[PDB]
Amino acid sequence: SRGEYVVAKLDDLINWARRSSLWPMTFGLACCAVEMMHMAAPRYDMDRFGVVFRASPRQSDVMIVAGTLTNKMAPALRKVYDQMPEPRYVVSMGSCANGGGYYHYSYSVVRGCDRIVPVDIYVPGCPPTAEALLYGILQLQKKIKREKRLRIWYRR
Amino acid sequence: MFMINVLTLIIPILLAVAFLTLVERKVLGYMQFRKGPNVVGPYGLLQPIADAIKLFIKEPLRPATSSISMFILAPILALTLALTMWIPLPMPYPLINMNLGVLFMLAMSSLAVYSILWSGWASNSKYALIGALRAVAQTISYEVTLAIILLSVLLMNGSFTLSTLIITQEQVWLIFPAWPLAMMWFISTLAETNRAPFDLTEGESGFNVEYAAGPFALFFMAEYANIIMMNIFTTTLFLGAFHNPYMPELYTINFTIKSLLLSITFLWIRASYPRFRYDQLMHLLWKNFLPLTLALCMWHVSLPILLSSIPPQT
Amino acid sequence: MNLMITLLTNFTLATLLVTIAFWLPQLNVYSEKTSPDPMGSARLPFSMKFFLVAITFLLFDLEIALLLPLPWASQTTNLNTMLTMALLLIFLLAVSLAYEWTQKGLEWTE
Amino acid sequence: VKQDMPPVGGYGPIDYKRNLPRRGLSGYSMFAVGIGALLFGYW
Amino acid sequence: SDGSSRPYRCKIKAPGFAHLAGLDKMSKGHMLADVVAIIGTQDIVFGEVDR
Amino acid sequence: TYKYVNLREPSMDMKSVTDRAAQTLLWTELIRGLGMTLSYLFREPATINYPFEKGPLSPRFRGEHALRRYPSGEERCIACKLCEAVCPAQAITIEAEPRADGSRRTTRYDIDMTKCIYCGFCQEACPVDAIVEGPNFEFSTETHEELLYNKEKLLNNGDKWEAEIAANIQADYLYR
Ligand SMILES: CCCCCCCCCCCCCCCCCC(=O)OC[C@H](COP(=O)([O-])OCC[N+](C)(C)C)OC(=O)CCCCCCCCCCCCCCCCC
Ligand SMILES: CCCCCCCCCCCCCCCCCC(=O)OC[C@H](COP(=O)(O)OCCN)OC(=O)CCCCCCCCCCCCCCCCC
Ligand SMILES: CCCCCCCCCCCCCCCCCC(=O)OC[C@H](COP(=O)(O)OCCN)OC(=O)CCCCCCCCCCCCCCCCC
Ligand SMILES: CCCCCCCCCCCCCCCCCC(=O)OC[C@H](COP(=O)(O)OCCN)OC(=O)CCCCCCCCCCCCCCCCC
Ligand SMILES: CCCCCCCCCCC1=C(C)C(=O)C(OC)=C(OC)C1=O
Ligand code: SF4
Ligand code: SF4
Ligand code: SF4
Repeated sequence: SRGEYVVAKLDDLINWARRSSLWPMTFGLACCAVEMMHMAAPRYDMDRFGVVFRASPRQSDVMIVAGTLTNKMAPALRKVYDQMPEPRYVVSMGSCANGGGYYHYSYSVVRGCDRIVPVDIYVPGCPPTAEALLYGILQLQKKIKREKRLRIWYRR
Repeated sequence: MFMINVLTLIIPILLAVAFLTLVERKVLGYMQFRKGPNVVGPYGLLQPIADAIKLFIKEPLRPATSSISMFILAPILALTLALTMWIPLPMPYPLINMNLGVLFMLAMSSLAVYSILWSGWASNSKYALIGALRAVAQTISYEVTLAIILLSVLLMNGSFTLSTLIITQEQVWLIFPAWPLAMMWFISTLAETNRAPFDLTEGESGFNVEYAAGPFALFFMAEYANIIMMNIFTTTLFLGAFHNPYMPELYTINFTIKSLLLSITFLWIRASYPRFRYDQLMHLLWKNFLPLTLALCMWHVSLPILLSSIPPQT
Repeated sequence: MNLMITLLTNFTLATLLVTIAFWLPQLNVYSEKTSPDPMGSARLPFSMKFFLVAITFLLFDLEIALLLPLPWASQTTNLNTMLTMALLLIFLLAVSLAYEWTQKGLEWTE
Repeated sequence: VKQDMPPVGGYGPIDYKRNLPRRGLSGYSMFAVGIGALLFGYW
Repeated sequence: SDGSSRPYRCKIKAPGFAHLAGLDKMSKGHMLADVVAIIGTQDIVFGEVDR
Repeated sequence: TYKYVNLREPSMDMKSVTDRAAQTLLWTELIRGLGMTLSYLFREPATINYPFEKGPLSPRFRGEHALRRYPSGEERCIACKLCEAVCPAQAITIEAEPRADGSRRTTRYDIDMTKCIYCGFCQEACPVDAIVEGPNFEFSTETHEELLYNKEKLLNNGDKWEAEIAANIQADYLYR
């Protein structure tokens, strides 16, 4: 009918707006933050996708966890995650944030950042290249594109 | 009929602000050996629309504000004072022809700091209040040199009327007899709108940390409108154009080009230098700019008397 | 007449934009957040430096209010008197600045 | 044997010193330019 | 090394440890921005500091 | 053997003094910085058009892991457990048993891609070139469990990327 068409077009509009202006915050913990800085370099140019460089935590959309999440750092990570306005997304970069990586069996390393925050995109590597993090960002954009919030609201 | 004039003044201001955001992103990118946004639209022409919609569907922060009244009132004042400082601007004919338009602009610019003060006080954070107090002190301290420079420049004009400022520069540009005032005025307007290398609130808490994304966008839009307005005012003051009374489009195109070049110079400045410290810019103002501004003010009072060149009162 | 119409238009456009910026995510039903400055509960420390620069700005603003009618006053016939009074006023401005300078008034916010 | 080796004559020159062009006019020349601009404007 | 194929002890001495220790003496009588400049002028990577 | 950075005394004659004072009053070095940033504006940017243009790589590149086969269909891994012994992160789990025709083959070969540090020790400890680190790097997943590869996933990766892995090995095997 008409209402389903209207909510489908509005959903496409809001998903295009959200996926094309992803403002990231980056947790500069370890090596993978240096590789994030290298993706923000002129060669790969995160800004040209609408993805700004080092936005504020109070206005960012996607939060990137690039490095090792230790036991002394995890409550601060949760506190930063809780203050982000919705819609919020989390990208895990590298093995240390994915599952612990080299320091998985350590006494002071959280075995994956998914034990603290919900994670949408997992980027594998040690460090994953700037190409790989760019691919993960674009895959997150694809995930945002196929969201169906207004259709779900109309059907309920 | 007059509301058509008001609307065609105020809607292109918002359009120019959004495309100023796009232009600044692209120019900084091309100045940092990279590209700006070129994926969202053809050469990023759709970036401000997407960014505006995203910021207007963002979750609000919902702070524990000490006063919801001034929490509402601060963006109201910021946007109203950003939009109301365009009506005596000659383009080449001002929308509201004012006999004292220059001093009206000075009054509005002096009144503009209440948004910073109320945004700092409304947020419960004490560090936000301290940042707001420092920003207010810097703003008023540069209001001082704005007033002295404008007073000393106006002695070649003869009145406070903004339309006579075109008539004064009918022969030569006003940057030729008052270039030190032009340099000090440009730096003072750069520090007036809180721009680099004077944007201390981005360097190590802002005055609007607890504000929601929408009101933050409104504050930022007011700041960019202030930037464009100040550059147009500087162009009118020092780089006056040739105005044919039968073809106003000549003056409109000429000062549009000059003011766009001055705003691009603002963006050029913001990506070349490190930021100042607070005491360093206070030293630059109270101990470098102010004595030379006073000396040049005395010089430009006593000069037209000794040259038999008093400008006409009317 | 036209001026206050323009003022009302600017005020109502600003308040319309602020109302839409506030109350539009209010129609969203996102979530309820608990949320349980670097200083926790410290009192604001009173600094004499910020008050001193504020009062110095106020006094210089007053002498600016005195200096303002110079473009109109330059059209007088008594040009020697007006020139002498203008130079005396700006000299008093300079002397007040120099007294603030020498007695360490502009210190740590120079 | 084949290996990654430098050539027989070696490589070309590679700079490692500071290089600042020292361009523009003198202090007297720029002061004279500014004073001349002021005089033209006043005239 | 105790003679086996695995090390008995491996201490890593990093310069960032000593520089961050001296940061208190560096930043005495300075401002907050001078503190961040002092932190910058010591090449501090916290992977070598915390280890 | 050493040099004195910043030990240049300033000249005190009137020429140098007026040059420094003119530089102070007219802001010469600020104009220098502005002009050079302007010169850097008019250069072609170094940005490549991802995903339509890819950054350069080498045949030694270490990306996604794969299990290879002999050029007869038979797999190359003979369950010697050297790769899991040399793995610095203990990301490899191997279980073996003799299969139906008596060959020494693995029954379980798991690699944890969230534990692995992508160091390439396994592909150089393999005596038969069975385990390799292929050239693929764009394999981000939306779930943690999709990064826990079993034997079937690694064999599928080998069958998928053989036409490139064999060429990279042919290009690089004389340096080993
Ligand atoms: C609108 C038109 C365009 C304007 C210019 C726009 C492009 C240029 C932008 C430049 C860079 C801007 C970003 C940085 C801004 C902050 C830095 C800054 O401006 O610092 C100002 C600096 C600060 O000085 P300072 O801090 O270096 O001074 C040293 C002071 N101590 C030693 C105490 C530390 O300079 C000034 O304030 C000078 C202002 C202009 C002076 C003009 C003098 C005119 C000539 C008078 C006569 C001279 C001859 C002698 C007498 C003869 C009598 C007959
Ligand atoms: C003062 C001047 C101010 C100017 C401001 C604006 C500047 C930029 C102007 C626009 C520049 C070009 C934008 C092009 C957008 C993309 C158009 C397009 O082709 O979209 C295709 C897309 C998918 O189409 P589909 O049917 O799925 O494709 C399958 C067929 N093979 O279909 C869709 O996405 C749906 C349809 C989208 C149509 C978008 C059209 C452009 C919208 C511009 C908005 C602003 C317009 C100007 C407003 C001010 C002046 C009046
Ligand atoms: C009753 C019926 C109407 C109901 C309400 C709906 C109103 C109209 C809303 C806009 C049109 C709906 C469709 C939105 C886009 C859907 C199609 C789509 O996704 O197109 C994708 C395409 C770019 O493809 P992309 O995936 O980005 O690929 C990157 C390159 N490899 O994208 C493009 O090519 C560009 C897409 C542009 C979308 C339109 C332009 C922006 C919106 C303008 C109107 C709203 C805002 C007006 C201004 C507000 C103030 C800023
Ligand atoms: C928290 C509260 C809300 C905050 C946001 C809204 C208020 C603040 C932002 C707007 C500020 C508006 C300032 C209005 C006065 C500015 C001075 C002025 O009117 O100058 C223009 C003109 C004098 O120039 P002249 O050329 O001599 O006059 C024509 C001579 N042939 O004078 C005229 O043309 C006179 C015209 C008739 C008189 C007009 C009176 C206007 C209404 C009273 C003031 C309204 C603002 C009150 C609130 C102030 C701030 C709290
Ligand atoms: C009537 C409403 C018009 C739209 C609102 C103003 C234009 C949108 C500004 C968004 C924005 C952009 C593009 C932006 O690039 C940016 O980074 C510097 C911001 O500040 C963090 C912004 O707020
Ligand atoms: S995954 Fe590897 S590169 Fe990234 S932080 Fe951990 S050890 Fe460093
Ligand atoms: S690349 Fe290194 S860490 Fe990864 S599986 Fe092979 S030996 Fe283990
Ligand atoms: S080193 Fe090679 S042959 Fe040995 S168990 Fe590992 S993959 Fe199989």
